[PDB]
Amino acid sequence: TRFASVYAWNRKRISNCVADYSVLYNSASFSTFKCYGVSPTKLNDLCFT
Amino acid sequence: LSSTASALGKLQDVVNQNAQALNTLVKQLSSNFGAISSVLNDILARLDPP
Repeated sequence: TRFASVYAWNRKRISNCVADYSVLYNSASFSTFKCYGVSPTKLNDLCFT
Repeated sequence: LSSTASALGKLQDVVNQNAQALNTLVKQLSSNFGAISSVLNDILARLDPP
């Protein structure tokens, strides 16, 4: 509902999740989904500490 | 021959040189030469084909 200002960018730690990246990525609302060192379709075939 | 150390230094040198070259060769396999990662499985699981 309300993101933090640019200069004071908030952070949140994500842990023990199951990340359904593919269902998020294929959504139409994201105007851009650039990724670096990783590809979006592969994201489910991965797991990051 | 029994007592003196390094009596066979030349054969030892040959073996050491060969083993050292192989050890370097396998070690180089760990370096990524600027790539994203040094494991092909990691790259293939992480990145799209192109």
